[PDB]
Amino acid sequence: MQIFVKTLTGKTITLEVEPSDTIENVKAKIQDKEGIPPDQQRLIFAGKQLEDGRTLSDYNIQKESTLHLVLRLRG
Amino acid sequence: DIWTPLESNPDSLYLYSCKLGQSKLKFVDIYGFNNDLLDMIPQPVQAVIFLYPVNFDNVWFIKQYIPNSCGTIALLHLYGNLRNKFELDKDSVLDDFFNKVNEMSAEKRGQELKNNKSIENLHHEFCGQVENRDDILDVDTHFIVFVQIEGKIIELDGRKDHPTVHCFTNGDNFLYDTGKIIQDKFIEKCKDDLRFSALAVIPN
Ligand SMILES: [Cl-]
Repeated sequence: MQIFVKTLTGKTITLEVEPSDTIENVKAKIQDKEGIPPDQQRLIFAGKQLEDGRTLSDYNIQKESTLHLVLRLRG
Repeated sequence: DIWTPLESNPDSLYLYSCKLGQSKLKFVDIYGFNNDLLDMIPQPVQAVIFLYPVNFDNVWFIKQYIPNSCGTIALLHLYGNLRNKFELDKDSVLDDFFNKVNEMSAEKRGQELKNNKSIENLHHEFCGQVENRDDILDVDTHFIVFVQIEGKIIELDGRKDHPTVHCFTNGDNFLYDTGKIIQDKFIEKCKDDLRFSALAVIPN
């Protein structure tokens, strides 16, 4: 299925995922797409921060769901 | 000399602030600058911390001389300019600092920061683990702060010669007006870099 990930800059990244994908896998797909290491990424859905060990299915994230990506950056 | 950069982490920054002598403010992630997302941020927003790719008699300013101390300079700019609204703990590291450097220039204040071992030590208690030398030597991200002072939005960056006055605001428009500035003056200028971060400073 497809999910969308919105960044702070207002860009929307489209990802191809399965319900069985873990939040770690989703973060790895974002790195493939955008070069951002997973450890700097936080994913939010329904105002809840998504935990690395859970699946998209665990969170009942369905087709065409939109996640928000927050970056933990070092300045 | 060489400091570890601070991570834009709400928890770390709050704990660092408490330890400096400010426990009355906390930090909250901004997911976007559209009204829909800004509406979820609790009010009153006192400041915006912003990380991005790299006549002011009434504003407290400090020059930056240590390359990776910019996160700490942001916290000083924040608490130095909220000193009236949110007072610092008495005899705390920041209470002592602000009193000592009050009649000093932004330059001389900046150099007193270089000598302040309490602050360097605390910065590095709350900077968050690094993996390799590049985490400390190759830093491509700046850390600045936006505050409201006499009903104007003021951008504070210790690498510049002065505070930057942006515009007027009043009531709870601060967050939304700061968002416009950020999008126009910073984000729009950057094509295809996603490495931005922002935090709202709200009462604890
Ligand atoms: Cl976190």
